[PDB]
Amino acid sequence: TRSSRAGLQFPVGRVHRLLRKGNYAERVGAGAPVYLAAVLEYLTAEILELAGNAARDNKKTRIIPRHLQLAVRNDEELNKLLGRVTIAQGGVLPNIQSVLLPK
Amino acid sequence: TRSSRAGLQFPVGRVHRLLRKGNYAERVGAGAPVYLAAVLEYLTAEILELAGNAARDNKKTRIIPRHLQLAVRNDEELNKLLGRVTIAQGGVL
Amino acid sequence: NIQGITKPAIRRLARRGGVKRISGLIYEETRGVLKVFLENVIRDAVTYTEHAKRKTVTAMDVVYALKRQGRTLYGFGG
Amino acid sequence: RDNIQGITKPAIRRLARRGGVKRISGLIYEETRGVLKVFLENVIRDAVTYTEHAKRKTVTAMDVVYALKRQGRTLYGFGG
Amino acid sequence: GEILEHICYDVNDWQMLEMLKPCVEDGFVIQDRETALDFIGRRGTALGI
Amino acid sequence: HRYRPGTVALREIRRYQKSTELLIRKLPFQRLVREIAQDFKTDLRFQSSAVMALQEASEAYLVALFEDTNLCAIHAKRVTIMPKDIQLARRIRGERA
Amino acid sequence: ELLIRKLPFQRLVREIAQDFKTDLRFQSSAVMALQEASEAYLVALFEDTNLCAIHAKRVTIMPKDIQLARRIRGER
Amino acid sequence: TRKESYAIYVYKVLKQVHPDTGISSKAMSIMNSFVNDVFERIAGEASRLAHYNKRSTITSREIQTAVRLLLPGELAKHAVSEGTKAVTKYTSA
Amino acid sequence: RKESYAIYVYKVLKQVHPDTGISSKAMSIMNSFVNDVFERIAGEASRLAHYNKRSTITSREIQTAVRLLLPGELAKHAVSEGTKAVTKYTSA
DNA sequence: AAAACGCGGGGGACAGCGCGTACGTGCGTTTAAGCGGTGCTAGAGCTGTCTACGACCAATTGAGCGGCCTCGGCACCGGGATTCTGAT
DNA sequence: ATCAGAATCCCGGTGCCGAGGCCGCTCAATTGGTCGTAGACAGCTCTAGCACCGCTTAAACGCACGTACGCGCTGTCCCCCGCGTTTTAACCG
Repeated sequence: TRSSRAGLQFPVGRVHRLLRKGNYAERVGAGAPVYLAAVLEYLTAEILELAGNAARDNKKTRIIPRHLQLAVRNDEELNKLLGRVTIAQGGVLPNIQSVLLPK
Repeated sequence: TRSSRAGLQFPVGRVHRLLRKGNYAERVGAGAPVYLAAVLEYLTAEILELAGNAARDNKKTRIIPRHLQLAVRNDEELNKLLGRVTIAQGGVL
Repeated sequence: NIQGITKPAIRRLARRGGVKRISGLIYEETRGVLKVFLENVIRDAVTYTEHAKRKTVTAMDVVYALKRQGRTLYGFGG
Repeated sequence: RDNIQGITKPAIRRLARRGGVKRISGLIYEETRGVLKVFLENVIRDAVTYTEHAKRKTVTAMDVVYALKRQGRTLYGFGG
Repeated sequence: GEILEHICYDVNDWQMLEMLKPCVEDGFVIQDRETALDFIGRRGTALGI
Repeated sequence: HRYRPGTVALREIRRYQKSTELLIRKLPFQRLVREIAQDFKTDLRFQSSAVMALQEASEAYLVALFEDTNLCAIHAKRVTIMPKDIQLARRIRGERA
Repeated sequence: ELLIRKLPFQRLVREIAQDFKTDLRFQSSAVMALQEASEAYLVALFEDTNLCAIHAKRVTIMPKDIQLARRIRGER
Repeated sequence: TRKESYAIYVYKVLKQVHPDTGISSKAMSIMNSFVNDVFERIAGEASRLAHYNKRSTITSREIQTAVRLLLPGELAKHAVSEGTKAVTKYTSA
Repeated sequence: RKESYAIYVYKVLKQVHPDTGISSKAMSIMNSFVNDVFERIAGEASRLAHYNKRSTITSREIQTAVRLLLPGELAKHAVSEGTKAVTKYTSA
C-alpha cells in the first residue's frame, strides 16, 4: 500500500485516481499524489485540531458544524483561506460593536 | 480550411487542437470547437463594434485603450461580463 | 406574496448580524436584495439541471451554482 | 528616502482625483502606501513563486498576469 | 429567385412555386457554387480532399 | 419593570450568535424559491436538500450583508441601519449589476 | 498616460521582491503590468473611499473611509 | 518562429465590422488576451460540467451550458443562436 | 456508488484526539473540504504545468501549488512533511 | 410557536449654528526623471542525445462500501440556583 | 447606594437516533513486466534589461496664506423599541 509505504494516513491510490479522472495533465508523476495526500492529511489534522479544542472549550465532546465554524473563523488565517467558503449550519463569531453597548 | 468552409472568421481547427492539448477531456466533439469559435467570433465582433463606435464618437480613426475600456465600461452588458477585469492603459469612465 | 420572508425574520437575521437597530424600510429593501440573490443562484442551478436533462435540482447542482458565484457551500456533498 | 515614499503625495492625489475624490486628508497618504505595499507583497510573492517553479531567474509579465488573475483581477495587454 | 425563374416561367402561375417550396426549403443547406460542387464531391466519395 | 430601549436588542443579538439553527422560516422559503424558479422554467422540480442548501446560502448572504450594513452605519456614526447603508454595502461589494 | 510614477514604482517593486528572493531580475513588461494593476486597484479603492465619505456626509476622504472600503472588500 | 496569437482573425473580423478602421500591435494584444481569457473560461466550464455529469467527452451542448452560465444575459441568447447556426451547418456537411 | 474520505478522517481524528468523534454532517462538511482543497491544489498544479509547457504534474508542481495556495503559517510545515513523505517513500 | 397590530415611550436623527484645525492653493525652488546614450553579460530560449520515468496490460489480493445492529451521548424538561438591571 | 423581577444558567433525569463497530464480498488495488517518449542534461547563439550618465525640464518639496468644511454641541420631533394582546401559518405525525 503506497499509503503505508509513504507513512501517510490518507489514500495515495485514491488521490492518484482523482488526479487521473480530473484530467489535470497528460501524465501524473509518481511522487505527486503522495505529496498531495500528505498536504490534504495535514490540513485535515489541523482543522480537526482546532475543532476538537473548540469542542473541549465548549465542554462538549463532539464535532458539530458550529465547532467547525469556530475552528475556521477564530484562526485569523483560516478565516480568510475559507473566507469565500460558507460552512453549513455554522453561526458567526460572537462579536458586537463597542459603540453598540449600553453606556 | 474548416474556418473558411464555416464562414466564421476564427480557426476551428486550431481551437480543436488546443482543446485536445489543454487536457480538457480525452476526446472532443466535432461541434464543440465550431460552437466555441462561433461564440468567440460573436463576442469579438460585439466588442470591436462598440470600440469602433466609441472611436467615432471621439472623432478618431484609431482604436486605443481608452476606446476599448470606455466601451466595456459604458456598456452594462460587457461591464457585468468583465467587471473584475482591468484593461491596460485604460482610463476611467 | 413577497411577504413570506417576514419582518421578524429579517429582524432576527440582522441581530445575528450584530445590528442593534433596524430602520423600517430595511425590511422591504432586504426582501428585494434577497430576490436578486435568489435569481442569481436559481439561474445557474436550473441551467445545471437542463444540462443533466433532469427536472429535479440536485444538491450537487446547488453547490455548483453557488461555487460559480464564488460562495462555496460545504456539507451538501462534494 | 526609502522608496515606499517614492510614491509621491501628488501621485496619490492624481489617483484620488481620477477615482472621484474631491479632497484628500493628510492621513490618507501613509495608508495608501500601506495598501499599495501589501498588494505588491502579494502579487510579487505569487510572481516569484511562478519563476522559482519555472527555474527562471527573471520575473516575467506572464507571471505577473497569472498572479493577478488568481488574485481576482485579470490584466489584459501583456498576454502571450 | 433565379432558380425559381428558371423553373417556373410564368410567375403568375403560383402552383409550380408552391410545389417547389419543399425543394428550396431543404436545399438551403448549400448556398455557394464551390460548396455545391463539393457536395456532389462528398457523394462522389472518390477518396478526395 | 419596563425595559429600556436597546438591552433586549443586545440580548437577541447574543442569543442569535450563540444559536446556529436556521432562522428564515422554512416553508415560506420553500414557496418563495418554488415561485422564483417557476419563472425560469415551467414544470420545474426541487428536493429538500436543494432547498435547504439555497436557504442556508441565503442566510449566509444576509448575515454577511448585515455585517457590512451595520459596520457602514457605525462608520457613519449611525447605530440604526438604513436602505442607503445596505445599498452602499452592496455597491462596494460589486453585486449591484 | 500613467500616473503612479515610473522609476519610484520600479524601485519599490525591486525591494519588495528582494525579500522574497535575491538576484531576482524583473522584466520591463512585468513592471508595466505591476504598475497598471496597482493603478487600477488604487483608483477603485479611492472610488470606494469617496463613496464612504459621501455616505458619511463628508467630501474629504479619511482613514476610516479607506479602512471601511477595505474591510468590506475582504482582503483585510 | 510560430507565435500563438489571434492576430489575423481579429483583423479579419475588424475589417468585416468596420472596414476602414485598423488595430495596432498593442490593441491586438489586448484583443488576443481577452479572447484567450474568455476561451479559457468557457473551456474550463465545459470540462468541469462534463466531469460533474461523469461524461468524458466535450461537445456543442457542453459549450451551450458553459456559454449560458458565463455570459450574463441579453447576449446569452445571441451567443447561443450564432453558435447553434454554426453547429447545425457543421453537422450537415 | 458513493466515494468519500470517511475512514481517513476517522483515522486522523482517532489518531490525534482519541476522545472525540465526527458526526455524519460534520463528516459531510469535511468531505467537501478535502474535495475542495484537492480540486484547488490540483487545478493550480494543472495550470502551472500548462504555463510551463509541462505534461506532468510532478511533486514539484504540487510543491508550487501548495506554497502558492496556503499563504502564511502554512506551507512551511506542510511542505516540510510533504517532502518528508516523498523522500522516505523513494527510500522505501 | 410564531406572526401581526397597537399603544406609549425613550432615545436618537436630523438639522442648524460656531469655531478652528486642516485643507487646497499659489510661489518658485530643488529634485529626479524620461528618454536618449554608453559598454556589459546573465541567462534566457532553443536544439539534440539518451536515460529513467511513467502509461497500459494481466494477475493477484486486501482495503472500502453498504448493510446491519448497539448503546453512548445529546437534546429535552422541570426545577433549582445565577445573574447582571433599572428604579427610586 | 439598594434589592426586586425577569432572563440566564447549573445540575441531572429520561428517550431517541445516529456513531461507530462489525461482517461480507466488490472492486480496484498492488506487483510484475514491457514499451514508448517526455524531460534532464549538455551545449550553443543571441536577447534584452541590468548598472549608470546626459540634459532638459516637468514635477515634487517646502513654505505661507485664506477659508470651506470637520467636528462638536444643542434642540426638536419623527420613528422606531418593547412589550401585551390577538390573529395566523405552520407544526410534523
